[PDB]
Amino acid sequence: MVLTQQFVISNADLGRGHVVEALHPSSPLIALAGSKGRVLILNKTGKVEHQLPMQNVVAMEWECSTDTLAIITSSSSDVHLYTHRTRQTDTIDTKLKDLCFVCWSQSQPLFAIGSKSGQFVLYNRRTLRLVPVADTHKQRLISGMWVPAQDSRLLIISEDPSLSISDAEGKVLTTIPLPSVPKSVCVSGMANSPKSSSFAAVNLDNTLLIVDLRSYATAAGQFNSALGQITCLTAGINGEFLAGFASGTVALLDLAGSEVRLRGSLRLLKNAVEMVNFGEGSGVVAAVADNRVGLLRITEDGIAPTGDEASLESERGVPDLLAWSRDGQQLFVGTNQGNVTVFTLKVLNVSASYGTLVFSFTSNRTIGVKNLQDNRVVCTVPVNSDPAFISAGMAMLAAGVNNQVSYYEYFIAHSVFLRTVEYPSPVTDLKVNSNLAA
Repeated sequence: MVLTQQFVISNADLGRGHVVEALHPSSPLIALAGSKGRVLILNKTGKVEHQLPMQNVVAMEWECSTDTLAIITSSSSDVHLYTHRTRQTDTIDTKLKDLCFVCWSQSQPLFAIGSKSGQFVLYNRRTLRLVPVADTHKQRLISGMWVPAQDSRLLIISEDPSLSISDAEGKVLTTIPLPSVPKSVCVSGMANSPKSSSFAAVNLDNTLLIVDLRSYATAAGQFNSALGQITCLTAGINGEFLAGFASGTVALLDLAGSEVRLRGSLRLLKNAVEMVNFGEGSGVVAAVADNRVGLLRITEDGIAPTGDEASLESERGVPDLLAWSRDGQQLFVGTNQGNVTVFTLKVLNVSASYGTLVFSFTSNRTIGVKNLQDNRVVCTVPVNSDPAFISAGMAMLAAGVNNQVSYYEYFIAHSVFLRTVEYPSPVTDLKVNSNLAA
């Protein structure tokens, strides 16, 4: 790849302390917070429009629907809705101080307010209705994220092991005891499922549990003792789950009913992968361990070595937080001491078309051929560089930079490199069919 250094932002401009992330799915704006009582606001041009006095940052999140920003204080039960666009202030009283977390949902204006004492209330603003349901939580809430699907049901983990499922009115149907305390869980719903199939994943440390929310059927699955515990678990796109392991072998699982199958195990890395992060915008699983970052590519045959590793300087520190935005245009490295590193991933906005096929860059070096009828990628082609332009055709795809062009025969699902030519002048316009090229 090609690497450039733009700027170095010192922690002295931010201050020591933890930084709460807020991953905007679409807008490439990242919030930089400080522990010294000031927040640094920077746009793409590097201009600070305003400085705002606000201390005791707890948890921030975006809102894709209304673009409304909140402000929470650690000493007051009031929450202040601050909008930079409209400059209007509204105070909502939670009647309890030391709030745990406040989250916003991009689906509807339905935001959940929790408390460390376990008391939660529903504030229907449109109907001005208060729905209090007590004894639902007993201790401090930790974390919780809304599901980007039709099912707008939020699960929050706590230190006491218990499972509670309720409807929108908060009626407690039953309480399920757990063998061990859960650590982390991400739930993905299926909006386009015609029969609305839903399953729940429970991390019981030594055992992964699958719960059917429809039939209430549980199946016991035992893994080998040499496989080790599940270090981390995350959910991908369309039922894909990535589970970490202590043996250094990374594998992809598929829900085959009540039984699981092993396609193959290989010790790609001797050390165990600390964190496994799935990107919805590029399909790239990056392994960050100590001062090393490794990338992964999806192919039909299997797992092959990348052959490239990046050496990270230990003066800044060990990256202990990896995150990927939904659009997949920027690369992030976050630490709990305030050091945030941002890198630019310049995707090429050059596409081609041919009948029912759209040629678009699905990765940095891979062009996917989406089918308009099927609404899905049906083939891919690896390109050895980043072309200035691409030209479609039938059983042909050309990728050009400056005054040279490389060809790729393809069929629909294998793509074959053909040749590369260079021309005495820059290639202004290029068209191609299966046999000739203009």
